[PDB]
Amino acid sequence: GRSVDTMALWLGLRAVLVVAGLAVLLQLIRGWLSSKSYVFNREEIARLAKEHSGLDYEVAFSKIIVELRKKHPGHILQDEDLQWVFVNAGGWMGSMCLLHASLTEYVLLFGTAVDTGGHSGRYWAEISDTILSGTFRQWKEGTTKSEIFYPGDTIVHEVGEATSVQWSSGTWMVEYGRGFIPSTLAFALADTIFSTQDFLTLFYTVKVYSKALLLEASTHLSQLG
Amino acid sequence: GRSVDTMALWLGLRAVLVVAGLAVLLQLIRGWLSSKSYVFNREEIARLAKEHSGLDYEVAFSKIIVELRKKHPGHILQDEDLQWVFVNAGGWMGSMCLLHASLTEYVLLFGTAVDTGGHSGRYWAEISDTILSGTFRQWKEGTTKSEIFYPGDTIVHEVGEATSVQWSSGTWMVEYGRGFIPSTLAFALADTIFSTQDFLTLFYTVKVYSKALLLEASTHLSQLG
Amino acid sequence: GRSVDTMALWLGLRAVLVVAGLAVLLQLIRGWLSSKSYVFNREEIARLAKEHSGLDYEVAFSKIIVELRKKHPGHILQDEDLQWVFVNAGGWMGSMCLLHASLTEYVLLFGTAVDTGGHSGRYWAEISDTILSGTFRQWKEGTTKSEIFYPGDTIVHEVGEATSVQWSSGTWMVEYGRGFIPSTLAFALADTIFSTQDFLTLFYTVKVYSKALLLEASTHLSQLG
Ligand SMILES: CC(=O)[C@H]1CC[C@H]2[C@@H]3CCC4=CC(=O)CC[C@]4(C)[C@H]3CC[C@]12C
Ligand SMILES: CC(=O)[C@H]1CC[C@H]2[C@@H]3CCC4=CC(=O)CC[C@]4(C)[C@H]3CC[C@]12C
Ligand SMILES: CC(=O)[C@H]1CC[C@H]2[C@@H]3CCC4=CC(=O)CC[C@]4(C)[C@H]3CC[C@]12C
Repeated sequence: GRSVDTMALWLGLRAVLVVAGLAVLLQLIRGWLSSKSYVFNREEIARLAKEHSGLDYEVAFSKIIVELRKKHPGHILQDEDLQWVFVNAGGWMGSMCLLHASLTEYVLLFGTAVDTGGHSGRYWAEISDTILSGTFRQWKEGTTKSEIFYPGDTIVHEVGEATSVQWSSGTWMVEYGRGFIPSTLAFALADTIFSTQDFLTLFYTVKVYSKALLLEASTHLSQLG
Repeated sequence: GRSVDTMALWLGLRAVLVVAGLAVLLQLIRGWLSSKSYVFNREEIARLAKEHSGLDYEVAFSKIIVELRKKHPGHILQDEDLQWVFVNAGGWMGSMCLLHASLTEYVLLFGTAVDTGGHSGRYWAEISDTILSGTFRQWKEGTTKSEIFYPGDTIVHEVGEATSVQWSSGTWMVEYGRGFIPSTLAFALADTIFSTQDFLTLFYTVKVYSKALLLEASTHLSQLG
Repeated sequence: GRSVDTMALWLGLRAVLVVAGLAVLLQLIRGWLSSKSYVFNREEIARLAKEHSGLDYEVAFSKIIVELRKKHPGHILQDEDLQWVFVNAGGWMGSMCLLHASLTEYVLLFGTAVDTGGHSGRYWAEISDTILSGTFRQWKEGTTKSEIFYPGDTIVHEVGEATSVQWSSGTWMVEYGRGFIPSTLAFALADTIFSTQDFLTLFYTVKVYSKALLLEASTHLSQLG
């Protein structure tokens, strides 16, 4: 009767429990043992973005791209491959311009011209965002209160951390990611597959990632000869 | 090692790339060669909605429905088949009252009593919305700035265009769509299937579409005899 | 030609129609005949939350938990099993602290530190929320206008009802659910499966539900001996 249904429900919940737990365990295993070849560091990107956060954000964009090319030649996409692509993920909607991407790092410009918010995602990568313009509200797991960050602040989304994120219209920022970057892709594409159905945006997203990987491989080949 | 994983990732990304690209190509093929039998035009609907946008939006609703019935008898649903149905799509939530729908056109009242926003969808159809009340912020692909539209303005979502859309509470509008209307359905229903699980709302949505199609077929039969 | 495509579309829409309708019918059948063993009632929970809604919401949380333990020993989770877990559902993002859960009832603290909103869900359960802090805007199906509720108000989400819900940052409330509780799970988890990909949050959610079920079974066993 009622006790039987309760027991059956508990059995099914324990099934879902062990499945989810082993998925998390495999995420931890794949991420921890993942490669860690690093061309940038988050403090360098943050300091560079904070220096230009008082400028108009598009002027800051240009100055940051020029400086990053100067300091890391062979690791930033050429002008012809720069493109604003919508990002729909975790219930929020923004847009990105990818500058660099490999198995273990990425650098991009990110922001939004609408008010939006949702789930940050949870993955084996450390993400850092330095605000050029607007506001970034972050709400961490396990708390009932959130915090608002302003131009020149850096927000660090730690490995394995989940937060709610919310951005006001006109919020633009410089983002650096470090860790097992492919493990973000399921989060990065899910709203496209299951909500927006925007397959041209998926095309753009995988296209720029593949171009960034090809650039990195080409630079590696040139550095070995 | 790391180069092997990079190459494998690039191969998988190229796979996803060609799949998405051929899906887009098939969307273009199906839409371009789709039928184009047109009973309305977007300028007619826009001018009629703009004329009544200074009225209370529900008075405007009634006056617009009466005028559309007068000008296109046999192509607007009867009072008994008018119903407000929630629409959950692309991360936003509004509601619609379908007035007309065929393979190639639709006319509906649309809006929201909550603040909401998300992805517009991308499909082979030209959508036009004339605001009776509230505000419509549109953020186009490839730009970092958005624009706000007010009562009496018409917003045109062009064929193959993707935007972010955001509406304030109390935003109501008259919508006309033209193109390959079935190709919108995947976008129109996805949040229901994968987010809200609201199967009665799905029932309502397909029910009213089928009634509008039956009306159109009946009028076609009467016009041939 | 065009008539053939119209007829085929109508046939497919009728297929989707009967599938959705029979799913709704099965929802009604399973829910109506579901068990109704009740330990709480919504008026008791609402009056207790309203009494403390003038306090700081975290003080209210503590006072409500203490009183519920005093009045229903053996039916509230111990301090060690209290945990704030994100809830991503219907396009909105909040967080919960589960206090009690069985096949037929649940009690939890719920709210959000970000501005958010979306679909309430539609299921065979009566949900009641009493606001301790913030604002709760509710937009019912079939209307073009919404209503805002304030601290001390109770909002009743009726069985089979669908609404849009919207909460401002800092909104916290005491929630009681009564009916066929498992039938909410598909709504409660869908955004996790198809949007956020946050499997650790899924792990937490099924874990606390299973602990609440085990507590209820243990109390039942002690009451029989
Ligand atoms: C804004 C945000 O949450 C970040 C976190 C991980 C980031 C993704 C990381 C992987 C990736 C690499 C690319 O080359 C395209 C952009 C994407 C898809 C990034 C888009 C923005 C994401 C989703
Ligand atoms: C508001 C909006 O984005 C529009 C764009 C395409 C529109 C859909 C077009 C197809 C359709 C026809 C119907 O008969 C029901 C409503 C729907 C499902 C429309 C709902 C509102 C949509 C989704
Ligand atoms: C806020 C809200 O919509 C409520 C309606 C039904 C509620 C769910 C009911 C079932 C359930 C029981 C649990 O033990 C964990 C929390 C959940 C998953 C509840 C989370 C909050 C929900 C989703």
